[PDB]
Amino acid sequence: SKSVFVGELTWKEYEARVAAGDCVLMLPVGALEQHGHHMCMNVDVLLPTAVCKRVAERIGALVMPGLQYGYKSQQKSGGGNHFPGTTSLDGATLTGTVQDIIRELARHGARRLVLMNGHYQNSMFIVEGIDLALRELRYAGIQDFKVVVLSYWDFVKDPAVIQQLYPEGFLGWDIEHGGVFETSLMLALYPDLVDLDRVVDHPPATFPPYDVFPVDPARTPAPGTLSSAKTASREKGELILEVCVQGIADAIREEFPP
Amino acid sequence: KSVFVGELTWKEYEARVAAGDCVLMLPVGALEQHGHHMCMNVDVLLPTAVCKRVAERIGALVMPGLQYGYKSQQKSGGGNHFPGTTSLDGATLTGTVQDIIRELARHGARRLVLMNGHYQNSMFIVEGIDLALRELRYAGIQDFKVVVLSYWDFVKDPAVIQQLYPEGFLGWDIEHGGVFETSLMLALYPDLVDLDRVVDHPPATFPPYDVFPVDPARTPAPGTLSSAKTASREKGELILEVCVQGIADAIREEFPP
Amino acid sequence: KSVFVGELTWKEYEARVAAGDCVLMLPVGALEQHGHHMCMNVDVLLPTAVCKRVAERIGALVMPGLQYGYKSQQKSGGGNHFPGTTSLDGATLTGTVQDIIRELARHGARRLVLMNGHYQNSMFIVEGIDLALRELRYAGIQDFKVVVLSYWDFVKDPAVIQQLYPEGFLGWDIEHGGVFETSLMLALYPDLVDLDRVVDHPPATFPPYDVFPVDPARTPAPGTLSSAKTASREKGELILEVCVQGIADAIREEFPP
Amino acid sequence: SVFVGELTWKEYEARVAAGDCVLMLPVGALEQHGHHMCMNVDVLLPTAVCKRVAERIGALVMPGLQYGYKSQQKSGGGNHFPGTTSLDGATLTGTVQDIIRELARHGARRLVLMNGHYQNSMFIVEGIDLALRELRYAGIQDFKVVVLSYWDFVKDPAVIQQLYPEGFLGWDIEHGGVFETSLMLALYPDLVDLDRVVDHPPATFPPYDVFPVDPARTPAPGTLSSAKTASREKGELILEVCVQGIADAIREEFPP
Amino acid sequence: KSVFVGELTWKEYEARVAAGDCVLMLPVGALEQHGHHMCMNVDVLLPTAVCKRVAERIGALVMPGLQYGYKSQQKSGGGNHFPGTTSLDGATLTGTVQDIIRELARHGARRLVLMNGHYQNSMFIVEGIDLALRELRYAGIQDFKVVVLSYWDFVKDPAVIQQLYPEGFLGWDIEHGGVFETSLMLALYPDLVDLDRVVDHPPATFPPYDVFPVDPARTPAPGTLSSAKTASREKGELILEVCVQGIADAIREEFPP
Amino acid sequence: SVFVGELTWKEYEARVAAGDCVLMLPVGALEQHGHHMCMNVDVLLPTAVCKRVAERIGALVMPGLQYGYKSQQKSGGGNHFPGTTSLDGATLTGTVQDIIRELARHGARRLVLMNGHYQNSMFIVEGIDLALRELRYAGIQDFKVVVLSYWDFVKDPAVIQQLYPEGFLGWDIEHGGVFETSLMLALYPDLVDLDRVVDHPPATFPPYDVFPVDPARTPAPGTLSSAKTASREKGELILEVCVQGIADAIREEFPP
Ligand SMILES: [Cl-]
Ligand SMILES: [Cl-]
Ligand SMILES: [Cl-]
Ligand SMILES: [Cl-]
Ligand SMILES: [Cl-]
Ligand SMILES: [Cl-]
Ligand SMILES: [Zn+2]
Ligand SMILES: [Zn+2]
Ligand SMILES: [Zn+2]
Ligand SMILES: [Zn+2]
Ligand SMILES: [Zn+2]
Ligand SMILES: [Zn+2]
Ligand SMILES: [Zn+2]
Ligand SMILES: [Zn+2]
Ligand SMILES: [Zn+2]
Ligand SMILES: [Zn+2]
Ligand SMILES: [Zn+2]
Ligand SMILES: [Zn+2]
Repeated sequence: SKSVFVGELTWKEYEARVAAGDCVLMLPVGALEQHGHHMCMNVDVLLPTAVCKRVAERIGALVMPGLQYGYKSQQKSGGGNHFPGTTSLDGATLTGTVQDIIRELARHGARRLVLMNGHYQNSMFIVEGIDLALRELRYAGIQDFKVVVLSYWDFVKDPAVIQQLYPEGFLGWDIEHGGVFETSLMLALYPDLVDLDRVVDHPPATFPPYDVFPVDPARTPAPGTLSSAKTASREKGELILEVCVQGIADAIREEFPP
Repeated sequence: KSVFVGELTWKEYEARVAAGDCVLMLPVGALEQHGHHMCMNVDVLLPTAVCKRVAERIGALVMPGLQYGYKSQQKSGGGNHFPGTTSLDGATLTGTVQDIIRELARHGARRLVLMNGHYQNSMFIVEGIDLALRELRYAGIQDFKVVVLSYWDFVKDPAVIQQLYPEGFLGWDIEHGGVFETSLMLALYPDLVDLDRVVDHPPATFPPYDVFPVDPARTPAPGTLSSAKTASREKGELILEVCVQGIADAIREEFPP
Repeated sequence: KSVFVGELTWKEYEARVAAGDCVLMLPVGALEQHGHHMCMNVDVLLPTAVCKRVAERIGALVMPGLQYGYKSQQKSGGGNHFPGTTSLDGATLTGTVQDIIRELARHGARRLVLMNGHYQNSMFIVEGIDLALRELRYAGIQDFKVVVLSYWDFVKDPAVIQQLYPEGFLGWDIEHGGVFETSLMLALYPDLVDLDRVVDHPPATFPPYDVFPVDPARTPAPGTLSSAKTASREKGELILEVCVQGIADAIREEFPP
Repeated sequence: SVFVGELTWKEYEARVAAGDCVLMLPVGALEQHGHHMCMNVDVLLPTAVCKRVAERIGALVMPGLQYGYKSQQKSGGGNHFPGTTSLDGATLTGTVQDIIRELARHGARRLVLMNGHYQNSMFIVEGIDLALRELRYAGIQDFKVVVLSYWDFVKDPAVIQQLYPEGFLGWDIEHGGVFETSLMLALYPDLVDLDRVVDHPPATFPPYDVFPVDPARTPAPGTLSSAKTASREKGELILEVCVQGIADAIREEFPP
Repeated sequence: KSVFVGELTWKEYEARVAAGDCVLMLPVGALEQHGHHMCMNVDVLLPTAVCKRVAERIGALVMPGLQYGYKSQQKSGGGNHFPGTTSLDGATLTGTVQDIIRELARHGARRLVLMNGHYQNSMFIVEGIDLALRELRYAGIQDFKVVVLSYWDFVKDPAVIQQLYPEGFLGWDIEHGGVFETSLMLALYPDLVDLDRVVDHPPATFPPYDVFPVDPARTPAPGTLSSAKTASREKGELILEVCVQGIADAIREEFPP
Repeated sequence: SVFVGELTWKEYEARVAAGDCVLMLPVGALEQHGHHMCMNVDVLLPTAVCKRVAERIGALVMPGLQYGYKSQQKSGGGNHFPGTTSLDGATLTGTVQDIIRELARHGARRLVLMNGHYQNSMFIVEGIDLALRELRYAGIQDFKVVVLSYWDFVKDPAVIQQLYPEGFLGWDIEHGGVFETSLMLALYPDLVDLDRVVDHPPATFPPYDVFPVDPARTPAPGTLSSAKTASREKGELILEVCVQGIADAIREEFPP
């Protein structure tokens, strides 16, 4: 059935799109991770997938089934992998998954992929998956496969937007786990999966300039959040979404011209 | 408030695991061609839909499904040479299963059902289970129990088979994108099926061995191993009934409250 | 001369592959418990005997067999909890098949038959074949052909099944250390079988799912899934000729001179 | 000596026998650093910082990892450059894992990993997690690890302004810039020829990455920022700031 | 009554292991070219022959041998460029040894003798042992002991060496398909040897370094590194008794009741 | 400088641009060497030999590998000694493999691997094979590798009689003995305290190995033979013989 999601297409519909010779494919990469007492744990898959869908509808791309499990949650950016519910993969597993998928897409005749990450710690493993796959493609005689990797939040860098989102100053994505940014998007996209009343208020989380292992539960706010989402809103969610969708769409048109 | 783990907050999940008798379910599928008439995420949709109903019926939680599975085999899945089909190497599937089990044990969970919806996944899901349990044993854990199954194995009653194929069954090794799955999809996701696109062809026959590289000439052009022309919502509802009931009973038997 | 590669000098082997259409055969077995009446190397002995005879009949050569195979499954071979059974992890068996194919391709060989004698080996043998062919492709080789088979799949004639099981045939999984293998052993290695130790118990019945860790209480104590009481040298010789004939014909078809 | 490689096994054994010995492991890379610096800067710098920290707190420094993870365009220029010799992530993770396993066997239980190569981080972390998982299966849960990239200890605004009068722009476009070149000028003056620096505006990248890496998107010299204003004085400043801060972090994480 | 684990039922193996002090022996060889006069499974045949005799004298059990070994190196086996030679990657061999030790420990065995018959295998067997022992420690097992040995290292007595090479020994480096092995073969498997085919060329001379890719011209065309012209059944029986006696005593020493 | 780590990528690129440049990679280990020597001996010696050889033939030396494969009892004392820090075989193999892959990406096609740790051999060899296999898949078949253990070049009876009057015995029993100790005295005199040598008779082992390692089977000092008769003079003889032998071998295998 006609859709922007590859999973909803028959192989003939998929084949027809790739036969175009310039088809863009998008792959959401998330995680199953705790997101405080106010949001569900599949946030990292829901948000990038929602972004991909909208971008795909505007530029005419297709969206691959997203990767539901990501790399281990880090303390200073995701709370820590000691919370229950958070289910993480080892680095080699996530890399191997990205690598196999690129190898397969190349077999289909696809040559354009956008990897949209929604989980802070996935980046380097996604990157190693790309490198290893491109290496194999070369051995197979393929050097025209192009890949763009990005975390959708990096497109929200406009001062005017930042001020709107954070009237009291932005302290970097360093502590934006389950905070204003993600809660806003969820309020605008999946309100039934958020209960702002369960939001535990507390000052931003601050850590020294180093990490300790084993992780020290005490150095992470009990709720699992690194900053309060008390000021999150549907309107903020709407602004962030249009900003990301438009930025990413224009980025793709630039990198993958017809 | 659903049965999906991904839709709970960690506090809600922790509370469930806290009962000490909580049962977790994990669908393992694949992105694979399913003829001209069906979408490619059938192997994820069906076991996920079965897990949801079983979980609702017995009080279990459902983990996010594995969207990508093992390579497609010709004598059961047409072959991994079709476009769209996106398969992982066996080591990657095994490692994914193994990692998930390790994490569940860490949560304190000790009961897991793995519901496969893609033929070739089985042995790789099994190696994952074995490697994870060996690992849990090294960590001093030996009370984690796992039940693994392919939902179609629960459709054995002849009376049932009689109604689905009132002409003769030929085995789950000829039913790729045929009456069985198509009927389930018509009952569960009619918008993802278009019976008017079905390529009605005779059943495909294979010798008692496999050839590599896969020879495309030995698979029906549409990718199906048999015709889904006689598929229907009613057959789908019959199958669903049977699967949910049988699997639900099996879990009550293996994981008593 | 001999059909076993191991018993040839490199010069003879080289001359054989130099013909450009030489067929090679590799038996893949296992060291697994086979009840109170049979030895544990059955899974290697049988496929090797079949390859030997098939190879001699059609002019192929046989590679040293793989003595260790994948983990024994409960509903297939009793379970990997038994003493004696010595299994490899999936990646290990896969890597072995993959390395051997790579080497054969280096020799100039382009035709291989993998004959499995242990139920659970299949998928790992398949993954080994796939990863090998992927590599050969990177090396610019796409003319290497492989045929994988389990020798018991050629015994599918109702007339033969009837002569073997008048009372009825349940399947290949429940045939662990039963009439089939014991009959072949009586005709091939009678000194390694003792019918007097056979435990004549009813056929093992299993639910449509697997439980892990394996529960010993669910597998017949002797390790067999069905009685080999009615086994015989006569049945064994019938099985052997059907298997050798069928496999030799398949090879001649897949690998014409 | 504070370096393990310069001790006999008996001297090393005696030190760890104290029961509270802290070991340090520099993790660098062989990577291009512009026309003005040699390629082993990522090894030299953390090793120099470790040596000085160890001398002040009584720790030991392990031989440094000479090879690190693949250089990334937006933070290191890209792995398409000559000279840069990178390991696959699994190779680096495994090396870190093996070393931690061996140290646990010696009886050591305190390790500080000082990274000097940006992209090494996530792979050093995985190496730590896999090793600790192993140590747990072995019945060891008292092995503690502190991991850090020495440049993160330079966060005091007073210091930043003295290093960057015009302003600062994150440790991304720093590759081969002021920070590193200034340290080399103070520690290894003969391995840096500032006269060969190629002045150019700080590299700007869009909020995404492209593979295969496009050579045209990295400044020709391989630097992401100009080292023109780097100096020995800035070097001495950075050095003392990092040595003191890290020495104190270690005292708190690993009290005697 | 046999000493081969493969020829026992699982109940027989279980009794021997449960009896305690059971010593298992595992031959590790290779499929490798051995000149114009010998077959290619020599490296499996010899250590297996030695294990058999030792096990019969000391009451040990011998496991199915590893048929494929590590890549052949020029300065010791001619080079992995010859046809017939079928080598495994190091990790595959290491993993196979690790898996078997893990399983023997599960059976309850705690004593193992790895008898190597292929020069290049040694370090990969060692890593296998180490990775396996590390794993056993995680499992709480620290009383599993392993002895690894190349059977030729037991032929050290000057007297014996004089009777074998009256012209002067020259180390095992240049001893491939030469007098030592060809003699053991004449005494154990004369059928697989044909001295008439021996190429009496002088010992191979190599520089103190190795080159890759291997240069074919630096290895004697026959594949042997020394002539086996002076090999004899007599020499074979001498070496055999020497190795058997030495290995037997060594085992009694390392594995006391 | 002959050290790649000391060159800028521009310098390195120019040298490789010649199209006949020879690279050399020292492969060592962090391993106990008795009571009289430091533990980085296996890295220091091959690196020292490479430096001298490279200066004579105009080659370049890559950063050496600091950690090698596990120490074996009958040749290195045993991996049970404190201080010895070994990698698993897969890790060392992967390291060699990755480096070769990168040198190929550079355009280099000539590599000399100089092993200074007895137990590294087979894993270095497997790394090379895996690398060449992969290079073949990339359409590259003109990459040539020479592997060697520097001690294999001291084969002249005249040199041996001169080094071991009372008789030689074999590299397997040489761990921390006269050979390595003499080289250290001539090259790194500050890292060796001959006065700490334990003068015990050569070690004797049966023709087999036992695992787990039995500590009682290794001389207590960790040495397999006495270095009491080691000297700076002997070291200079060894060094010149090795340097000249390797230099000439490299000329024959990698002709100008
Ligand atoms: Cl996050
Ligand atoms: Cl299917
Ligand atoms: Cl079976
Ligand atoms: Cl950097
Ligand atoms: Cl040999
Ligand atoms: Cl040594
Ligand atoms: Zn999130
Ligand atoms: Zn996240
Ligand atoms: Zn399906
Ligand atoms: Zn499927
Ligand atoms: Zn069997
Ligand atoms: Zn079996
Ligand atoms: Zn740097
Ligand atoms: Zn760097
Ligand atoms: Zn041999
Ligand atoms: Zn050999
Ligand atoms: Zn040494
Ligand atoms: Zn050493």
